[PDB]
Amino acid sequence: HTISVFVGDESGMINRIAGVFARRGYNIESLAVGLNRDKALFTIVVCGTERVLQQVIEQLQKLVNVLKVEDISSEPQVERELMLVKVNAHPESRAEIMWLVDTFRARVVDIAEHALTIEVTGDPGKMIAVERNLKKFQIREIVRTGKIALRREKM
Amino acid sequence: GLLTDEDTSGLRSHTLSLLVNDIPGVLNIVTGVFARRGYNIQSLAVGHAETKGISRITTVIPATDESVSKLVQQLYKLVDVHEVHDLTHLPFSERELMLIKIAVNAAARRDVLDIASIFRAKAVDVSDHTITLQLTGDLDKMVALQRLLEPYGICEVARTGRVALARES
Amino acid sequence: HTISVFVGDESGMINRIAGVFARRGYNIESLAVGLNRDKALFTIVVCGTERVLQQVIEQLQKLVNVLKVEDISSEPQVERELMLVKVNAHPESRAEIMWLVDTFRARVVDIAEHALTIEVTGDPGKMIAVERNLKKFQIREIVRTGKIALRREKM
Amino acid sequence: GLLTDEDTSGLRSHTLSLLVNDIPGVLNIVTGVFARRGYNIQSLAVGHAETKGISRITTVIPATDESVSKLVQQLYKLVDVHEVHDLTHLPFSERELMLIKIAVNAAARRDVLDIASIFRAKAVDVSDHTITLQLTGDLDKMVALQRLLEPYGICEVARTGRVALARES
Amino acid sequence: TFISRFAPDQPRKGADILVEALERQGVETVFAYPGGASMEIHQALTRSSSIRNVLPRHEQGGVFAAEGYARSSGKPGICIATSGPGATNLVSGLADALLDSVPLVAITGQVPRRMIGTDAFQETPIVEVTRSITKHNYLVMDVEDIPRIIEEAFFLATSGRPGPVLVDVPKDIQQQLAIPNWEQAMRLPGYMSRMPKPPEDSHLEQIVRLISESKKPVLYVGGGCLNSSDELGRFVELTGIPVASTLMGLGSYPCDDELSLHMLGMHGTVYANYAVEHSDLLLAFGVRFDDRVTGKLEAFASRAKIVHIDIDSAEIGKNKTPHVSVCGDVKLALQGMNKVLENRAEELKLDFGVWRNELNVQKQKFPLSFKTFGEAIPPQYAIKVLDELTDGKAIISTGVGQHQMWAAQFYNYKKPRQWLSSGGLGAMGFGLPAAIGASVANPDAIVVDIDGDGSFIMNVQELATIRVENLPVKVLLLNNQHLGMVMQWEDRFYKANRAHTFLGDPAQEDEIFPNMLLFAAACGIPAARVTKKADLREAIQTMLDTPGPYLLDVICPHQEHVLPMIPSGGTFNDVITEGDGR
Ligand SMILES: Cc1cc2nc3c(=O)[nH]c(=O)nc-3n(C[C@H](O)[C@H](O)[C@H](O)COP(=O)(O)OP(=O)(O)OC[C@H]3O[C@@H](n4cnc5c(N)ncnc54)[C@H](O)[C@@H]3O)c2cc1C
Ligand SMILES: Cc1ncc(C[n+]2csc(CCOP(=O)(O)OP(=O)(O)O)c2C)c(N)n1
Ligand SMILES: [Mg+2]
Repeated sequence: HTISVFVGDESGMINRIAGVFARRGYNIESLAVGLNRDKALFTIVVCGTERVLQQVIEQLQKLVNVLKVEDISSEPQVERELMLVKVNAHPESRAEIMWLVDTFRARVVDIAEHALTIEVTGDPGKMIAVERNLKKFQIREIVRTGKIALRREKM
Repeated sequence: GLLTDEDTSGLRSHTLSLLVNDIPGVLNIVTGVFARRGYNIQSLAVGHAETKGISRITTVIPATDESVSKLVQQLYKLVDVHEVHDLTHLPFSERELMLIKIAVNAAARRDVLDIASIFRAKAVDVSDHTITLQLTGDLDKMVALQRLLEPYGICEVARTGRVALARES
Repeated sequence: HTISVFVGDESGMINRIAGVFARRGYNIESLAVGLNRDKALFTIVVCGTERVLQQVIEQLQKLVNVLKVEDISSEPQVERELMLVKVNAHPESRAEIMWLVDTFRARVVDIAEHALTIEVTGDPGKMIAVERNLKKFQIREIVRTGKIALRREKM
Repeated sequence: GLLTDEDTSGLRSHTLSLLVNDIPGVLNIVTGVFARRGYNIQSLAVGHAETKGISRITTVIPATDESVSKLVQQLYKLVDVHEVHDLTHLPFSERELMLIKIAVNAAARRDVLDIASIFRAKAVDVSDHTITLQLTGDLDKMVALQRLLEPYGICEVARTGRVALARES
Repeated sequence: TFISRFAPDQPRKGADILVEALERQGVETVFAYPGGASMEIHQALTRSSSIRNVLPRHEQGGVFAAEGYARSSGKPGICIATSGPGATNLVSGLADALLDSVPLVAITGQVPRRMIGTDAFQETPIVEVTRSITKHNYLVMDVEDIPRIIEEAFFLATSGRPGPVLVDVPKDIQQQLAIPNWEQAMRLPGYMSRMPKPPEDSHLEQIVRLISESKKPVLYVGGGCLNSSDELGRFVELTGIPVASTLMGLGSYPCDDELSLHMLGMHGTVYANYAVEHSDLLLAFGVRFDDRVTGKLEAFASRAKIVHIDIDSAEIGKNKTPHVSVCGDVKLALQGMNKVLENRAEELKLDFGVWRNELNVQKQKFPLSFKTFGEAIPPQYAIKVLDELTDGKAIISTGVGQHQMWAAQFYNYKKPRQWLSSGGLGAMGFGLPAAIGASVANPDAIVVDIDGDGSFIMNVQELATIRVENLPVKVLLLNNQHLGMVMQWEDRFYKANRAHTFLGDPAQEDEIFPNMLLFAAACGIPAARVTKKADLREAIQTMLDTPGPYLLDVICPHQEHVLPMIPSGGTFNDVITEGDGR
């Protein structure tokens, strides 16, 4: 139930897009978008049935700036979702987040004496692990990008 | 016309870490302000924050901090915004994944994965038609790979936009 | 506010150079130099305004032996600064410097029972991390080279 | 004339770990002694020591230890020098980074990064015009790479000079 | 204790939960255009007699009546529209109450929640249409949290910069039967983080440490003193600063005392522009510092040091950079200004007679005169005629335009909210429906009204609401057959042409168009028609004793133009000295 949108030359491209999930009342599970001077590739997962997914893949094409909408859900995708978790870096409990960032195989970008910041990347199954497994240590502030998908293309 | 373009920054390029509720339309109330304040949104990446029930939007706005002070308190005029943080005048992590499918042959795939080994890009999916990298890090390493993969048969660069937290260090 | 200097055939090349920051009264933030039989590439960061930086990039060319001075500050550089920190290797507190040298991703060249020596390398943002984050363990003697820069060259 | 030359050592090649104050001109008072004692300074790398407020200069002087004993106490005649340590007659770590930009094509960049993988050289920046390695370690691994990258299109080898601490082991 | 209309454990239609939650805030008058989709709420109204439906003749007339009841009471007014097209017609008045900072609540029905936004029938996704122009919207999806958001709406109506809250309810939500869980808290977590705390005198110290530093002060008051009944008058009783009242603040300072500067800015009184563009400390109590008062951003009192007190944090520094700025509810912080500065009443400056001497020589040298070209009634006279006859206080509504400021510069206002405006939205057609809500906010009190020749017509439908509701509106019609604002904007911008300014019929241009007598006589309302000054005091004499409503029809001269008028981005150097339409 996830959608990739490619859009064209306008400003506030998201406002056309994030409108027509709200004004259509069909909730987005997550969203992220690599905007540029004229191009942007949205990746929107919408927690709805495949019937209402069939609407919003075409109702988003009722917008004008959308160059392409492809429901990427049926494909074998690569759902990769970054999550820059800032964790309380207390060395009584930092000592196991060491491997518990090595397991998820993520860099640790900035460390303080009470705040380290990791860069967990990939499958949302692995992301909801970290959102639960590293929740057992006191989390300062999770920020996460949206799930991004692509075609595992073969012919 | 296949690939997403190069980079998502200019000179001004302020970053605002929003912190909003998990309302189903809460993105459109927030970028509704960036539109209604006449701001282009250069990059944006939403997601669920540490307290499950609220969200967190990390934006990129080309506006100087005088105009951003006309936005950070203006985004406070929204109901769902708990806080905004002008991270741009602070040191801050700037990590952004960037899924780059590249159509390559067999021998050129050798001469791509090595570049992906330079950037510590986990080549998440490969075929014979193509290979899809997945690098992560600052936007300069993002634009360096896309400046270096324009020689190769690039495909849909499904980026994700600058995600930020102000480091304490 | 950093400067790369390439100098020619003389001995005590640094004395011409380190003089004309002192006798010009414009403080060096750091310095390092790969001297040889006739060549040496200084890399000098001078904590001053861009106005006084414009002076000393040319006032260092009032020296004769300087083949080239380039203010490398405007370029996208690669500021890489080595820091051979010798840390007190007490195994009650050594046990976390393990990952806290793995995070900064540095070799550990020589270890004793009370003194290990690491080789932290790279961005001065990452170097001032170690100078603060590993300051929370008792540091024997930091030695560090100066920040070295190069052009991230494209055309 | 682009690259910095090969190596910074001769036979004599004593190393002195200075430990001076953080005076703004404190390098020039120290290499002022190497000049005024008629010593060529073969390599030097200054930096801030463990007590923030003092510096630490690691030098390379081609002088035998009789002449170095005419320098280590002579460097004590400076005011700002807290200590000098003649590390050369001790076992000592000798690590020195060496930023080597190398102009390469695409296929030759494969046949460079592998050599950089041998030396554990993190290829810190790459383009299509070039690639810039960053290796670190003893000066023999420094001169081995430059002896091996002279076959390739080398560029400004922005080294940093021998940095030392006497190991306790 | 709330008088519950029904049992507290009656699972019933959500409109019953809704209409009780309105009266549970303590409101009494709604404006409810009837519902083909908001059907139950009018039905649940009819089982109540504490709430009153003043059913409008148009929903834009309804929301302007919901404006007119709001900003003639201060109680947060409530419109009700039918879903879809009714809710599209609120979008006028919701854009008023956001720009005019008016506490409004817009209840509206929606379609069935199984049909929301499906390009359905009777639908406009107005929760997402009016996202940009309200303080908050709502799209509640359960009956049990209907009064959750309602008390949150009247929270958001009252709190901060008082904005409109469109509160939508789906048709199948009120057609879903559940129990009212009443006292649940404000699900409003981010808004409490800027729920504006009382700014203490330590924050007001660098105001009153600069009051003595102020040699040339000016009291740039506006819609933030909309609650300051006498607190601003107490403040000028403490320290004596010559006022500068804007349009939503016209009334706040009673504009008949010694410092009687009525209106400032690009269209204000020119001697209040002299009061504001000559200060060394621009003191501001609740203004939004817009373009058509500031002219230039950086030159509007460039030789001043701006202090600016607002309940709204975002307004601070939005249009105008402040020198030193303090947030906070003004009428609350004025009670924490005047009732604390009495320790400094023998310490403070009070040395403004040399600044009161500047206004006095420029009161008459910069006058409020006119041109009686023959006998064609100057409307600027006709409002000085008004307060000569309206026995002092009069709750006055206006449309917008050239006739808007004619009430501004030429009535002696005596109380805030006894005055209506659209300065922010500048809504034509706002006037006569603002007289509807004002005639239930202050029903027995004198709701006089003035409207322009188009803005009367632009919402002339709500004339029929008056006879249904017996309202004693006293509407004047400043007719000039012309788009009276922009015809001056022909002249002082570019060219003295008549490019589509002529509202009237060119076949009977000398005659009245349209016949407003036969407008009010069509809805049975008594009327008049005035062009001569002898009948001018006669007609208002017939007006203020007329049982129920009254209309009249002055004739503005169609070529009479008002000082000042600068192009946007101007100073008082670029004032116009005498601009007419001839
Ligand atoms: C064609 C036209 C020409 C005009 N020309 C002029 C002119 O020349 N000069 C002039 O002065 N006006 C003029 N106006 C009117 C002007 O547009 C508005 O009156 C003004 O912009 C809004 O009024 P305000 O800023 O004083 O108060 P408002 O904006 O209505 O509200 C007060 C402001 O302070 C704060 N505030 C709100 N509520 C409170 C509270 N309860 N407590 C404390 N603070 C609060 C709010 O942030 C608000 O922004 C003109 C209007 C029109 C349509
Ligand atoms: C619908 C609409 N159109 C245009 C305007 C701008 N505008 C305000 S007043 C006005 C002309 C004034 O005419 P009127 O309101 O009837 O009063 P008058 O000055 O003519 O007596 C115009 C063109 C507006 N606020 N609303
Ligand atoms: Mg008119």
